[PDB]
Amino acid sequence: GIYQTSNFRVQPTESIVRFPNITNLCPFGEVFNATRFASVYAWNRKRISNCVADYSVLYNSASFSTFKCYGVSPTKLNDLCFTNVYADSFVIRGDEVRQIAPGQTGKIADYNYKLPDDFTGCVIAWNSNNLDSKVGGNYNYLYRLFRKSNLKPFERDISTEIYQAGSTPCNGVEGFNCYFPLQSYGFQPTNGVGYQPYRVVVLSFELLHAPATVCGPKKSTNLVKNKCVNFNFNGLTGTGVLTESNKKFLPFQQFGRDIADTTDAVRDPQTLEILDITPCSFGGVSVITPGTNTSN
Amino acid sequence: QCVNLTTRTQLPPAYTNSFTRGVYYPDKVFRSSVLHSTQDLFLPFFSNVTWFHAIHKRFDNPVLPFNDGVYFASTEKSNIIRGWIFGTTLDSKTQSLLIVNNATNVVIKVCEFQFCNDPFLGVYYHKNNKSWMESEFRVYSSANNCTFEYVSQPFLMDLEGKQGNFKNLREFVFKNIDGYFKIYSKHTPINLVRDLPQGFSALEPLVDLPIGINITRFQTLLALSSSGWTAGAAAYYVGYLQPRTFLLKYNENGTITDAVDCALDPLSETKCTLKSFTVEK
Amino acid sequence: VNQNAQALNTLVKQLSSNFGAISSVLNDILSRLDPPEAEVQIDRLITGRL
Ligand SMILES: *[C@@H]1O[C@H](CO)[C@@H](O)[C@H](O)[C@H]1NC(C)=O
Repeated sequence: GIYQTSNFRVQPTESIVRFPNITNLCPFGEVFNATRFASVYAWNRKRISNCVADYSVLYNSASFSTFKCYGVSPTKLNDLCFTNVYADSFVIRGDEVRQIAPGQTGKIADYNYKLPDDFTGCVIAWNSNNLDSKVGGNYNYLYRLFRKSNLKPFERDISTEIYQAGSTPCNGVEGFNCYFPLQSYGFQPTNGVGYQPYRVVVLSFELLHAPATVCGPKKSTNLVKNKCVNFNFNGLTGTGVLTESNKKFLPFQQFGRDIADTTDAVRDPQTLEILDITPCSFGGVSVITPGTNTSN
Repeated sequence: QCVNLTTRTQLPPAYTNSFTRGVYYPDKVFRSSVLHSTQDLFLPFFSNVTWFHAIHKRFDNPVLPFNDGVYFASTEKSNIIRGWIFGTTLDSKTQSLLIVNNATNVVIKVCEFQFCNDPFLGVYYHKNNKSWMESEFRVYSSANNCTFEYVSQPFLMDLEGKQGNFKNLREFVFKNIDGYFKIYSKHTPINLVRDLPQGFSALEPLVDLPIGINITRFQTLLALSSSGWTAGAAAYYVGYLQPRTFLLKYNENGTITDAVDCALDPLSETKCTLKSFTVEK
Repeated sequence: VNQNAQALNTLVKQLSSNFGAISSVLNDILSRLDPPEAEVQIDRLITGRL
């Protein structure tokens, strides 16, 4: 008879990498080595873009008491490319950092800083007792206590409004159970652990859905056509045969997708030209045999 | 500096029909020869668009809301529409965005502005030198703290032109989502008199900005001693976007050529559920 | 003819669903996570496609 057996597949010959022309490094010093951090209820947000980051040196430092990532692995960040990065900086008490992770509730998670449930980023914190806490106590670090209702992720409110925990309305400035919602921490050095002031930085970079700006340090190789190769275009990984195309990408376009959500055209990030992608060959293998009682 | 100009006629609002206008490219992914169903904020077909006009007389620049987007359109000559304010208080306690396509530059600013009641730019008129020259910039008087800023390359636009019927057709779609301000636009010449053109055309994206402000109101800045002036013949139209699924048709060139508004009436809904532009008995 | 074409078409389109994972592309899960966490995601993909 004729029997079907294993399949076959052409194997890739070599690997390609194409990355942008970014040279300048990122302003991490301006974030981690700043003089002054704002209060939790007025956290500060800086936007990082158009540089070449190096997250390894951040991960290899021992200064950090907590370095936890939620949608990526800290090892891989160095070969991923991003569209924009955000840095949120503030200062909190030593034991509330637990509330900052996504999905939990409590004082801070309900009144000061809420993280979405689909968070993709990294949370960093380390205790900075001596640098800012003083025997008199740098009490300008104050947080909110009571609020109208929970605030949605990445919200912020600055106001002098007075709160009425009581039933009756309260006017003027103060009254019976008419509370000024902001309250200052008790930060001073001889205080024990768990009440020390900790500094927190949150990175909330976005993924693989738009023209990217921040890449890691991976250097580009040349371009090879008409051979099964492994390609890596700005973090888009794959395998196939590259070719010169006839599709007329408009200037704002960067990809071309399939019915099954697979890219089948691309634009080279250095020489802006359009390349087709076609997968290598595959097929079955049938063996035709007379009986083994007749011959081998 | 700014003046309260009042000499002009008073009229009630006028309403018109938006046949098949206000469809744009929702993403930056190439697609060709295919029908794709997409959900987003579009301008519904056969909708009621407000109409304002500056003719000879008529000069109305009222505060208009900005809810979940705006489809602005202008049929115009001589480049009279030039500016846009956007803000939530407009009064010195919150930042406001300014876009100005003035004669020399294209300026974009995000500043702690302070405007007044009648902000506007204005060009004098044909004073025997064969040119209209910018002499009026009475928009704002205070600017405290301003984060973003941008001045594009210098240039010179036309400030003259005489014809009874407009040929400049500008469409713009303005969106503000994820703290990002998106501007889509398109230019076209058409032979129209006093209404909105009937036809179909898509809007390629033009700009994104990472601004991050809260906008609830906006106001146009039109091109014009303290009173007495002449209006350029121009009409401009306002409509508002809503969340509504569409079925889009890409041809070989990946060029959007038709759309189906997928809740307009039962026939459109059946076209959606079959994913075709033609249905059989 | 029509019935066969239709069935085959829907089979192909079912490759772009999540089934609850973080992404419908297998190479993004591999190139973003490390093994012990990537397994929990790849497993949902396998169940749905099977
Ligand atoms: C990127 O750098 C290369 C030099 O290695 C240069 O030839 C190319 O033109 C650059 N492309 C862009 C877009 O800057």
